[PDB]
Amino acid sequence: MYGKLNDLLEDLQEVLKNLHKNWHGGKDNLHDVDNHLQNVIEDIHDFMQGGGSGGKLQEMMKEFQQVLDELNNHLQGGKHTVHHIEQNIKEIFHHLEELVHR
Repeated sequence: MYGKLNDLLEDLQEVLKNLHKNWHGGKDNLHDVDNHLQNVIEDIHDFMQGGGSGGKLQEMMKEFQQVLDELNNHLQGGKHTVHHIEQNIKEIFHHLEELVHR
């Protein structure tokens, strides 16, 4: 049953696109950061179906948030970006940890 939670996860990954233009410089350095995120989306997507559920969202969660670390720690005068990505991502763990812990 658990799987549609992904529909909410998508926003996060797409929210990063903005982060790239306001994390510090461009996408070049973010590519290595959002890579963690994007790579996590699958770890989470493949999780929704019990491919490591109730256990990966704890250590993997920080993996999607860490992306906003390099970013949030270098808001290159573009808080408005991350603000939208942090409110989304930081609010992602909710619909995330809320799924397995529902």
